[PDB]
This record gives sequence, C-alpha cells and structure tokens, in this order.
Amino acid sequence: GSFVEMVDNLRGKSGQGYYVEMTVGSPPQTLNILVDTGSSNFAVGAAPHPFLHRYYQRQLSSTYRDLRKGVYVPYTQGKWEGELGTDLVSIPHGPNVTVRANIAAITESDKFFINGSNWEGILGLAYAEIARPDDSLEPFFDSLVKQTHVPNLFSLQLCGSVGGSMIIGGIDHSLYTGSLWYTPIRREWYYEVIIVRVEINGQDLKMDCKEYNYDKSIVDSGTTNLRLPKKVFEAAVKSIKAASSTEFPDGFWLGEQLVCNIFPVISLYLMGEVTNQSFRITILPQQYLRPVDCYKFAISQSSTGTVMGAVIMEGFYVVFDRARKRIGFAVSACHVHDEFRTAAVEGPFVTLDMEDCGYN
Ligand SMILES: Cn1c(N)nc([C@H]2C[C@H]2c2ccccc2)cc1=O
Repeated sequence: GSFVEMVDNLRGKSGQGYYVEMTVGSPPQTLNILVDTGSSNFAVGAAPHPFLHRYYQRQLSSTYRDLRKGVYVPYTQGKWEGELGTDLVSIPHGPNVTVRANIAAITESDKFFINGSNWEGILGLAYAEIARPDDSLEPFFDSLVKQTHVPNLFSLQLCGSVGGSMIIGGIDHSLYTGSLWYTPIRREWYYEVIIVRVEINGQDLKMDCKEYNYDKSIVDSGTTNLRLPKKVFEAAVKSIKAASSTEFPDGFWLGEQLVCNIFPVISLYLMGEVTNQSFRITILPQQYLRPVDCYKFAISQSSTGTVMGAVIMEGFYVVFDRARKRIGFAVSACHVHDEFRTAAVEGPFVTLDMEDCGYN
C-alpha cells in the first residue's frame, strides 16, 4: 500500500505523453519510455533518428537475442516498423526485478518520434490480443508477471512539463482521497469499459447508452483528450454549447482553432461491480480545456469509439487491476482544482440495463 521508490517516476511535456525511465540489455542502456495503456508492444528507437536523444544499441548487449522477424505498425497518422528480439529489461524507479521481454527495435518510422520530445520508445501495457504482429508476442507486463512475483496490477497517477506516478504491482494510498470504485474490464484487449450514462453539469444526454460505447470505450494513457463518437460528441458539444451561452467560434468545437466558470462539469457513469449498480466520475473544464492563455478544446470525435485519455485520467488515480479484470478510479491527490469545484468519484447509483450499453 506504499511504494515510495515509484512515486513521481513519470515525466513528460504537455501533449507529448508521460514517460518512465527503463533500461534494456546488458550492461543496462537507459531509455525514456512512453507509458501507453492503448497498445501492447514494447518498441524502442534502435537507430540515430535526428529527434532521438539516444537509442537501443543491440551490438552492445550480451543478452540480446534476435527473433529474426519484422513487425510493421501503421496507426492514425503515422507508422513504426522494427525488428523483433528479446533482451533483459528493468525499471529503475520500479520493482527490483529484471525480465526477459520482447522488444521491437525500431528501424523505420514516420510521425512517430516527436521533434523536441524526451522519449525514445513506447511501453504497450494493454493485452496480447492487440499485440503486433499477433497475439503470440507476449506483452511486457505479461512477461513481468510470469517471470517474477510482481502482482498482476499497475496504477497510474497522471498529474499534468508534466509529472505523475506509475505504481507497478500495487496501489499507493497516498496517491488518492476517498474510495476506489471499480468498473469491469469488458474484454481484455484494449482496457475496455462501459459508460452507462453521461451528465453535463447534471443533465442527462438521454442518448441510448449503446452510443456512448460505439463501438468502444477504452482507458488510454497514450491519448491526450477525451474522445467521443461523433453522434455522442455532437450531442455532448450541443449541451456544452448551451451550458456556455454567456460567451466562441464553430472551429473551436472541432479543435480547428485555439481559444484565448461558465464551463460545465462532465460526469461519466461507469458500469459498477454489481448488477444494476454504477458509479460516476466527474471532471472539470480544467481537464477538458488544456493550455497550449490559449486552450485547445480537448474533446473530439472518433470512429473507433470513446477514448478516456489524459483529460479523464488526470482527474483520477487509475488502478489497472488485471488480476480481477477491473479498473478502479479514485479522486487523485494531485488533480488541479479551484475553490468551488473538485473532481469526484461517487456511488453507488442505480442504473438498469447496463448490458445494453455495450456493443457486440
Ligand atoms: C492513441 N494511440 C495510442 N494510445 N497508441 C498508439 C501506438 C502507436 C503508438 C504511439 C503511442 C503514442 C504516440 C504515438 C504513437 C497510437 C495511438 O494513436
């Protein structure tokens, strides 16, 4: 319940993700590694791309083993491609273990590394089902749990240069206030959850909740914003527009221009652990209005579903309880609040037909 060694082990810059220090090979080579709950490959810079501070030098590692296979990863607006192998991996500000993990040595990329960023690789923390090239390539966390006695969970306190904590194998009670509330992981592929109701300021959207999860709702540290299906984003914006009648152009709502409280709180009710029981997590404009005093509207549309990104996660201590296929949310001890409104996790609530909120 206390892991001081791991507190404050995350750094980053706004909009460029949160990274943890890791070492790969023998002797250990230090890299900064982006923490990504929305993918499942451990992949690292292995060549002197000009944006890279450093990169994995396989020729220096006695423990490197070639898998003699490639892997090609296109994503929304970019790509990476690499060469698979395994090597010894540790986390200096994490548990005192060393694991043999799969590593993709990145040898070609496009719009993947960021000019001016301070990380050199990515740690995919989601499940094997979305691993590349297929589900046979064991994700890092699976390897860590299989080879050591680290419990099958991790938790994230994303604070917002930004800071935070990744507690590997446990929960640190100093990182949150009040109680953790858990929502089931619906399917172990992404960290998929079911949103059951949406309020802005207090007002239900009265949408068929099946929409809120079309075709997915995921928890993703690798995304900055809260991302909504269009049909849901359309209605969501509509009410935030009306909630904010006192004062902005139409492009601002599409995040096509920047804007330099009158803003409503956003509540998502998540499926609870018990039949007909839910809970709600409440966030602020502080969360969906991120400084770029110009701010970007941090809610946007998706064809792949709801994405609960740093906009949501920075409100809360988030527990990825893999052992029990559930994700816990508590008010984060670091979240940024004013004197009037603070982020909230409240339950229980009575919500019927929560099964119908998910898409098959
Ligand atoms: C939202 N998202 C997430 N979570 N992961 C990826 C994986 C491609 C790798 C990635 C992570 C972070 C930044 C850029 C690329 C793509 C991506 O678009």
